[PDB]
Amino acid sequence: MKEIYTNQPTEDYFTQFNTRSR
Amino acid sequence: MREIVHLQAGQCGNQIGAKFWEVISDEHGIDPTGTYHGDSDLQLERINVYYNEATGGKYVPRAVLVDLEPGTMDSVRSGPFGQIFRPDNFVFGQSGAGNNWAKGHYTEGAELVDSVLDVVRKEAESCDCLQGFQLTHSLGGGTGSGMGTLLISKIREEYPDRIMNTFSVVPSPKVSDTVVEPYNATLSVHQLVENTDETYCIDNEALYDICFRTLKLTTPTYGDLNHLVSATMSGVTTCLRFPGQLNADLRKLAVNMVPFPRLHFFMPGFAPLTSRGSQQYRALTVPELTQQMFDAKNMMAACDPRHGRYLTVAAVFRGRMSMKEVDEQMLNVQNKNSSYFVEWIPNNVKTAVCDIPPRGLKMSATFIGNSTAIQELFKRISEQFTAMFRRKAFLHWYTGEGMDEMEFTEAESNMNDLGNPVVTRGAC
Amino acid sequence: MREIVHLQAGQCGNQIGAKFWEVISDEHGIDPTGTYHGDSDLQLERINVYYNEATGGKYVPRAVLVDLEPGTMDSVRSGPFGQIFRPDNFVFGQSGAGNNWAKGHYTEGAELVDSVLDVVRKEAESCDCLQGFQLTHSLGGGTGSGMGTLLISKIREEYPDRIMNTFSVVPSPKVSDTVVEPYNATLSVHQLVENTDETYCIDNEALYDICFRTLKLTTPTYGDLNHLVSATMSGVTTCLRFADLRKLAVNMVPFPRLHFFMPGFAPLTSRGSQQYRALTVPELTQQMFDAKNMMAACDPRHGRYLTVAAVFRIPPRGLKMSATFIGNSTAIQELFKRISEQFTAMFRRKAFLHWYTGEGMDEMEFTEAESNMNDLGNPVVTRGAC
Amino acid sequence: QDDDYSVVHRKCRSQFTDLNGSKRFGINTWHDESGIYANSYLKRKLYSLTTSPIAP
Amino acid sequence: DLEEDFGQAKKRHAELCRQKRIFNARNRIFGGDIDAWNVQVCDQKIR
Amino acid sequence: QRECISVHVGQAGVQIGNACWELYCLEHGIQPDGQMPSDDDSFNTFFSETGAGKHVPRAVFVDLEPTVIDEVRTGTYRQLFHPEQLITGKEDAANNYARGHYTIGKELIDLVLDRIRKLADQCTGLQGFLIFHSFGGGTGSGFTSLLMERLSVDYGKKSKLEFSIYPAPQVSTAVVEPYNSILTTHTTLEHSDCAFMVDNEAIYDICRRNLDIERPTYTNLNRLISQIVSSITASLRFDGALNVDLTEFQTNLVPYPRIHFPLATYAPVISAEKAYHEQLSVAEITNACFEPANQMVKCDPRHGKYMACCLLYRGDVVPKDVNAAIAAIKTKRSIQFVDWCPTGFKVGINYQPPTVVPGDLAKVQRAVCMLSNTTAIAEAWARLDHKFDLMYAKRAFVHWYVGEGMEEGEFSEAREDMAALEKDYEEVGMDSVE
Amino acid sequence: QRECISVHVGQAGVQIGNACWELYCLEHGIQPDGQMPSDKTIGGGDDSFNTFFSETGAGKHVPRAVFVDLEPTVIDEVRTGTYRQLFHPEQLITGKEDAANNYARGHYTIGKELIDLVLDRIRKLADQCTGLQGFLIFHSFGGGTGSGFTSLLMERLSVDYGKKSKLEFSIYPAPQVSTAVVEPYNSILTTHTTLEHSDCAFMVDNEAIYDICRRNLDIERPTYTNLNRLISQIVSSITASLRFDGALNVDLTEFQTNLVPYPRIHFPLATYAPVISAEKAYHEQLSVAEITNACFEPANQMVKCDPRHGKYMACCLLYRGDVVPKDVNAAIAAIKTKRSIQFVDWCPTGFKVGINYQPPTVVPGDLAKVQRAVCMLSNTTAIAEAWARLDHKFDLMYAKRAFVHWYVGEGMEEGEFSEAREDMAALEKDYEEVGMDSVE
Ligand SMILES: Nc1nc2c(ncn2[C@@H]2O[C@H](COP(=O)(O)OP(=O)(O)OP(=O)(O)O)[C@@H](O)[C@H]2O)c(=O)[nH]1
Ligand SMILES: Nc1nc2c(ncn2[C@@H]2O[C@H](COP(=O)(O)OP(=O)(O)OP(=O)(O)O)[C@@H](O)[C@H]2O)c(=O)[nH]1
Ligand SMILES: Nc1nc2c(ncn2[C@@H]2O[C@H](COP(=O)(O)OP(=O)(O)O)[C@@H](O)[C@H]2O)c(=O)[nH]1
Ligand SMILES: Nc1nc2c(ncn2[C@@H]2O[C@H](COP(=O)(O)OP(=O)(O)O)[C@@H](O)[C@H]2O)c(=O)[nH]1
Repeated sequence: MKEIYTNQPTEDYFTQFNTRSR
Repeated sequence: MREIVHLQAGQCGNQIGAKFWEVISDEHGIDPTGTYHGDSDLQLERINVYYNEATGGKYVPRAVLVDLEPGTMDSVRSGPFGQIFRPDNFVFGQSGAGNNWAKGHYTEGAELVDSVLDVVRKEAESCDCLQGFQLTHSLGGGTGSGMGTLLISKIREEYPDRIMNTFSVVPSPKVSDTVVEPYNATLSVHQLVENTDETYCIDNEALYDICFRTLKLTTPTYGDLNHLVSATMSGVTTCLRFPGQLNADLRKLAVNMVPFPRLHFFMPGFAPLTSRGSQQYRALTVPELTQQMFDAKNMMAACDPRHGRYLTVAAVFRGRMSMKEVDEQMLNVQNKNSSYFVEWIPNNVKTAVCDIPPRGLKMSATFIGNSTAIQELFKRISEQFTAMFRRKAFLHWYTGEGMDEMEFTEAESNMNDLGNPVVTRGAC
Repeated sequence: MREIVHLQAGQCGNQIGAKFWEVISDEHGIDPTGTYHGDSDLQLERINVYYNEATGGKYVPRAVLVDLEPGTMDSVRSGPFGQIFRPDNFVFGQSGAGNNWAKGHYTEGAELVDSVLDVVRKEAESCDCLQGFQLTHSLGGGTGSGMGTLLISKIREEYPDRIMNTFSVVPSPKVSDTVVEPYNATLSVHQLVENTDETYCIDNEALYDICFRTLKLTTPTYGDLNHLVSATMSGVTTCLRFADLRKLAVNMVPFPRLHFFMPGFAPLTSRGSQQYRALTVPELTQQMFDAKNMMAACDPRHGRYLTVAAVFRIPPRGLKMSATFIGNSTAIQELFKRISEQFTAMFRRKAFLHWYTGEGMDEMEFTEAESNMNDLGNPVVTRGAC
Repeated sequence: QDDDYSVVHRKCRSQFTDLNGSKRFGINTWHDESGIYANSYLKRKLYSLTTSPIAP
Repeated sequence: DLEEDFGQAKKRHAELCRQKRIFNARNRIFGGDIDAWNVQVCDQKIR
Repeated sequence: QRECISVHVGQAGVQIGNACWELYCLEHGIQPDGQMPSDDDSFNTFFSETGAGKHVPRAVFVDLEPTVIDEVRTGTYRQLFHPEQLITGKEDAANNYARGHYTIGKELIDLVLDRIRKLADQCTGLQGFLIFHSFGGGTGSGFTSLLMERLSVDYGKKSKLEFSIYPAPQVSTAVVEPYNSILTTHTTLEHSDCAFMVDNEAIYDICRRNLDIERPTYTNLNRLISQIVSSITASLRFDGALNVDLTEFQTNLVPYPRIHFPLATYAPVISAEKAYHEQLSVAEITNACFEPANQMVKCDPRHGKYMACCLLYRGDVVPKDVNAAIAAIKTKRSIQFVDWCPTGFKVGINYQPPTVVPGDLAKVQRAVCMLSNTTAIAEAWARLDHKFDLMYAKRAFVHWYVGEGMEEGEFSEAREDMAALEKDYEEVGMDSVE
Repeated sequence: QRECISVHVGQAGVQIGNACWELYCLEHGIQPDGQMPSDKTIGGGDDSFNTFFSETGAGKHVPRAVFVDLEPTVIDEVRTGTYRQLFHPEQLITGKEDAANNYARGHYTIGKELIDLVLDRIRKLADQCTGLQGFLIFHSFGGGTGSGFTSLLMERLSVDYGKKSKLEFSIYPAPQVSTAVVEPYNSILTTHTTLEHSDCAFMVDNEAIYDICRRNLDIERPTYTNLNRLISQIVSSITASLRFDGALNVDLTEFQTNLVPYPRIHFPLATYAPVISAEKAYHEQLSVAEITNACFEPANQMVKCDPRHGKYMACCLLYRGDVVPKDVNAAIAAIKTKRSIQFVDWCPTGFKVGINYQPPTVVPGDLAKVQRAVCMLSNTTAIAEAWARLDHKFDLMYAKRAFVHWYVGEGMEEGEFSEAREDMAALEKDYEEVGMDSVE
């Protein structure tokens, strides 16, 4: 239960920052 | 079942909605072409909230695109999720707002507003039980302010029992991208007061502030700045799109965060926000989400909340997580900070917890803060408007388009007339 | 559970605390990356006294690392156990203290104390039962003096029942790496007296006395000195990691004003004499109580031992039986009286103080600081002669 | 001979101040906040040699 | 249809190229076409 | 869709038009033949697509005297311009506002208006007109004034930008230029929606100091003016982050209708073998525009009051850096704004870096054009007022006007309203006290 | 980040800057093209040039200096010779007429043709600079431009830039050799007009470097280059702890606060150690005690004033190379026990120790390769002798008014001499109560 109560951010969270030039 | 019609007006609103739709399309599972390819079943349970059905098992946004210049329509179409919107919903005019509230509220905006109301009726009647409307715009500048407020007034007249949420970008003290931003904001706030139910004031200075210290991005760009607001929007409208425990929809948020009707100018927030190089040094759990969420450097409006008492607080958590821990943490923050919460509204934090997190995470939190500290924004814009209306400069455009000198005084007096209750509640 | 928030002021305090975090990470089993790589399960039993948990079993020091110059904290990150601290705990100033007390106490330091108090509160909230804070600073110079004592004042105002352990590096008799260190030390001992709960005076001349006359080193370094300081710190705080802070302060501070302590650490042997050592309890006591292993340059034979502690040691890694001394004696009179004459000599002709009066201070501040520092003296002459 | 260019002791690029990003090459969408200055390798060596003066 | 595909391909390629140009922080803050500057210096000297 | 019509009047107008249209042709890709080799939409604002891939400019070249049009009709761009666009008279206006406005203007006004009407008919949405002229010669004063008088009554709702060469405070080239300038600023005050003015001595200083040209000429001056106007009308040519329209240019400069005389400056005017040594970063290019030596008139903005500013950034530029440069500007006490316009900045950004004609300016991926409305322009007004007062004290050259046909009181009345325009400038620039 | 801006005034300042920027280029890795070799730049991350050199595009490393002279040809060797591509030509600022050894022509008449452009270029240099550590003004107390334009620069920079530090590196006139005859006039005028604007002014004498190059360098025919590069090494050592990292770093603010007892006294003595001459340098081991004894020996002082005719107030020692900090503590113990070195009776802890790890770099020339060095700045009362000698010289000139028509015709009034002399006499009086022992 601890292994999913912990929150480890994955690449799908850092791949949404810096995606457009505007 | 419930529905929210998405409306986006102006350059800022269109590019913010061009993002809100990409983020929620990756949340639900819709490809750029429009049909669904995902991983789990419950993504299509409540997909008829923001998406209307189409043929071949594809889904289109229930969005209305409003602008008075055909320059951002092409950017929205050429964007990533551009070939998903209804081309009939791409309503636009071949003219120029020119950053004038007058040319959005009393001139060609008032000519295009009938064709806008046409598709607004179309998408709001292709329903069975509507919940409301969600308009994204910027108070500083034309189109989004003027046409946005005219659209708000007509829609609120037509459908009064449904909610009107407005995600609005307000001018910031630090940097201004338009010299008539005080005029536009002051003329738009008066229409925003006695029409809408939930305004979300967002400062670009605060967004860049988060991007420089919280996100630690090297090049914070406009797509990123709209993406934080998109994450806040998707966090707010979550309990009505995915199942959860103690679900709170937008109407329950309205009734628990608007104590008296005019005081509804919220401060949005979003707090699983960590930099990549500091990702492994963090411990994202319930205290960390509430901790960064009540931290007064993640507020997307530049209204500092330790200079004013919180009236009401909403926390919509995402991801499945310990209800007792959430309740204990919300008791703990109220017990620790007793001077920043008003005494006549006891236990003034509302809690929602949805089971399904946003993508890239396991746990998340979205903040809605109705506080006394919103008075700084209106005092600041009032100071700018008095300084630049004292000489009544930048005003022959408004008198030529058809405004009157009494209307500016009425808008200024109404902004001060909202500055009065927000300090009476702060001083009991 | 009990925990300690470790704040460190200045270049000197930053390097001392960097070596402190190195020796504590070696003591508990934390690699420079941060992952626990140890051999005994008792090391993780009470690890939550200096290390906050993170995702994936990453233990991060509960440390706030301050310096008004934006170059020392880069060196702290570039150090060996530099990739262990939080990056947001590295609060800094884009200026220079410049060896000035007012430039840490009534200026930029007082503009940055808000952010440091934010970070210290930020660490103290995410905890259960905080026993005390732990500030490492240099009594001379800027940052550690001005900003450090302002930090102590605000932390005492906010948290009133938490023990302040301030390891202060006092000026030396023989040597002086600055010139305004009597001004800084005399202006900061005043704030040390009525704020802190346990002041540990550590002097570099006494440290070199230990490192040369007993350790037989040939080229002793600043890392060597800070290692001795950090070993003394770990011996002080080992009781709640493996007589705690409250007990030591209660049993060792008789009257509330006098609490300046002589530190020491004495399973100490040179490499040339280690193989002939016969480590026992009487040997540890003889290596302890003798006035060659003192860490503050004031001779205890000149005064009377008021109160004495002895933390005997899970031993530190690589050793068999260790022994940490903390003692309040009347010999600490010498440390204050040697620099009181420096301060009155540099103040009688009214020099070096235009760059204290230009920042927002007055003339009477120095005189009142000297007056109450002299009034510190009569409680440490009366008990030396009943 | 005249000189040996020693790279051991010089202040490298600040990981904490001057964070406009125009000091590290390539596309870097996050600020460099992992401690690995371009003088780490040529200094961690000296550290390996450094000895602790308790039971050496 | 084909002309719309050509236009959308042009916008996509321009967006990707501008991504790779303005997400490069050093070249964005200070930079220029040094080859073009050399050619311009040669042209100025020739004239 | 977003077309605008260019009207070049006089010798200065024609040669600035030559520089402008070669810059436009190199910007988009239209050959001197009039045929794009590559084979978009950006060729609507300046060009018109006639069949078989032919691109005709949206310009009317007017001069009452030949050979300045015949140089164009003989040179490399003879097949580009439609021959009915280029309009000539038969008599030189002879540095005479009377000749340009009262007798030899009426043989050409009907033909010029017919051509302009055909151009406006070949337009869906007309953004406005760009009238390029000078405050010198008789054509560029009188015929420009008469053109604005006819355009105001026939096209009243459209926008107008004047690009005029104001006389030098010191050097100039004629003895009648103060008279013509006083006569024409009073007729183009009420008929120009926004009027940018450039000064030959200031462009001389910019070319001699920044471009390292010890002997600059009119080709270099008009190419700099071409770069300035192309940086102005760029957001309605290509796409960007903050696209700002011609009505926004008109908006965020004028606080009052009579104050529509901003000053344009350009950034990177650097000279190839100086760009190796400076960063040309956004902060630097914003500072160089506010520096009181890169101004395109010989006035000091330090002796004045900045009313408003529009910054027009072209190239690889980020609004973060734009905001940082604005914040760096708003702390200096030398650039002292008025107290009734606190937010005194408007920003615009487009993704297209300026093209390079083979010539003087250097290839840069960052540029900004500054359009700054300020009170420092009263000095440049009043010096020509002083010259006009000295000559009109005993009525030099007045017989030419009054024998050509224009009444005597025009001089005094134009001088009076110029003094009124001054008094308006100080009345606006003075601070609030009640 | 920790940048400093250099301004080199006059012919003296310009050739000083030539030597200094040659040493900066050779130490910091930058070629005389500006481009750094790829091996020298450690992964493109060696920020230890940011205090002197500013990165532009194309890898160029343009210096943060302004070479100002009122008269040509001296800037012209710089922009024609081997370093012509390093400096931006707009950094180099040149007039067309000399001051002709007139403070009046350097400050009042020909100063206005260049003061606006030099201040504009200093604004430009400070623009791309986030934290300005200070200005370094290198000039002489001799020539007319080096007095007058220096004084006007101090006035303008103090009005515009009141919160930033200013260190002068000035060439004091010598007791015996001299280069001109109006030299006492220029020195006395510019000391008064830069006293209240200079934050700290280090002075360097010619005959002392004459003696040092003849004695410790074994070279009997050096020139101004061999004299001049020692000043380059001293500036490289004073701003060294904010270029490289060491055991005890030290900032430009720290030099002031540990060197300047009273606001008027800001005239320290610069001394340098190992000035040894290659075939004199392998024979001694040159420990920290030896290099401290070299600085405190009253023959390696670089102003011709003998420190035993005075008392030290504050000494800032700056060590570079393989220097052990408690070895230098043991050395300064012996220095304090030595009796010929006498301190004032009110500053017992009169030392500030700064340690930098980076060894001194060797340019192709006269100096030796050594792994230990020290620059010692002593603020002492012995410089009243060098003051009073020029006081005597000015008295002998002004008794009957030689060369005064040149100074009064070029804008300056008569009473400027009288007020400068009164301020100098007040400063000389101030030294007496500073030096005299406390009796209360
Ligand atoms: N850039 C540029 N400026 C010019 C040119 N010709 C003249 N000017 C400036 O314009 C001012 C007057 O020139 P014009 O008004 O064009 O003279 P004009 O139109 O031929 O008038 P007429 O001789 O009567 O036909 C002069 O003071 C010049 O400074 C030119 O060819 N290019
Ligand atoms: N490092 C160094 N110092 C110098 C050099 N040349 C001169 N000095 C000092 O400068 C003093 C006088 O020369 P300047 O002050 O430069 O004369 P100036 O600046 O040309 O003044 P004007 O002749 O009026 O233009 C001499 O006494 C020298 O001690 C030099 O080449 N290098
Ligand atoms: N968050 C966000 N803000 C934007 C974006 N684009 C523009 N803005 C803001 O919107 C403001 C001006 O927009 P506005 O004048 O209202 O556009 P208009 O409605 O078409 O006239 C500027 O100050 C920008 O800071 C965007 O993509 N995201
Ligand atoms: N034990 C120890 N002492 C140090 C260290 N670094 C500096 N010091 C002492 O700190 C004193 C001067 O430091 P200081 O000027 O106060 O640094 P600041 O606090 O940043 O101004 C010197 O006398 C040193 O003896 C260290 O790493 N360990």
